[PDB]
Amino acid sequence: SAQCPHFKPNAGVAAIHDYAGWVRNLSNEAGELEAVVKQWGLTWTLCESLWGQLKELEASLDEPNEYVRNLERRKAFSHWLAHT
Amino acid sequence: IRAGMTDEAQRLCKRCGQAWRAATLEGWKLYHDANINGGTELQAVEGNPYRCVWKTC
Repeated sequence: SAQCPHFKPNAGVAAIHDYAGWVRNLSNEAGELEAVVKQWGLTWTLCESLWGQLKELEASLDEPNEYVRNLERRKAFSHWLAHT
Repeated sequence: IRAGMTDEAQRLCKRCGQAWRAATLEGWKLYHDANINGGTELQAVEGNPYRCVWKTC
């Protein structure tokens, strides 16, 4: 709209799955690359567990009940903690 | 237990100081979560979800 164009992230939809998908490709050759890949992996998988806030094999196939939504986040974060 | 008085057996275990054994007699309780079908009030989960492991032990 102006002679100085403006970027803005596509409003926040899929970046967690782009980042988690990207590190799930770097894992194919991460066996020998060491810089801060585990530090960034811990942070971005924590962000997925917390404000994931993404697909969970239809976490709800039908309708969400906040008790179920929060128990299912405790399952996902418990699986993260076990994997860490 | 042979008299169907499994609750009296658990009370006896607790009174004799063997509350751990009383807990081993509860592992046969059928798993039920009344909240799975979307009730208006949250009900407490019943039974043992690890029954198969308990039964194998």
